[PDB]
Amino acid sequence: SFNAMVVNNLTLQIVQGHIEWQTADVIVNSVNPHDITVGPVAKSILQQAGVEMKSEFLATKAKQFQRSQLVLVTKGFNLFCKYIYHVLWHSEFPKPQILKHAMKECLEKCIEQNITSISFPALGTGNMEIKKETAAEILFDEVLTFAKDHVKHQLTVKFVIFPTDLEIYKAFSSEMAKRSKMLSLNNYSV
Ligand SMILES: Nc1ncnc2c1ncn2[C@@H]1O[C@H](COP(=O)(O)OP(=O)(O)OC[C@H]2O[C@@H](O)[C@H](O)[C@@H]2O)[C@@H](O)[C@H]1O
Repeated sequence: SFNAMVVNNLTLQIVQGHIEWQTADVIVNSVNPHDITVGPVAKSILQQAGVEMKSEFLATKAKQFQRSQLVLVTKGFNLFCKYIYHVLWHSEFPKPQILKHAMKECLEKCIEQNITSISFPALGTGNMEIKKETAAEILFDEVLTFAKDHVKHQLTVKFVIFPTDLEIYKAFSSEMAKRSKMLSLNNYSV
């Protein structure tokens, strides 16, 4: 069994744990921009970051928010991270399409803000009801695009699967196995 792969300058690991207890430069949240207190990832991150993060979210939303915005950045506050990238769900468009755009944008922001590590939950797989295999294929696709198109930018990416979401874990681990075999990647068990 394995839970990590290395491709070019990118390390990808699947972790069973809590997104809000990660240590990384960036931790990714998943919210309704009109109420960041709804949803288990959202509540998890908010309670751990603290109420000051919500204040900053709201103030940044007032300055920046528009229909085109898919990712809003705040500081990490009491989280063990520099920034939180809040993925914003606020349209009627197909959720896998939104996911793909939001994933690419989070990774592109890693260049802009010179980020060395980023930890994602299984975005879209809860309230947004994206099929586990679809979510896995999109997340892997965008990470591998990054690894090829931004080859000089070292990055450690973690996909953090809630401990009891075993079916999601298995879908992500199956995807890792498929990509690793095809690309002859070296795998690790941590
Ligand atoms: N603390 C946690 N750490 C890691 N993963 C978690 C945690 N809590 C929940 N998860 C998992 O994260 C995934 C995403 O679930 P949601 O939090 O429901 O988020 P998502 O499916 O992306 O939908 C976001 C939507 O829900 C609310 O934020 C709001 O309505 C927003 O638009 C699911 O697999 C869920 O079980």
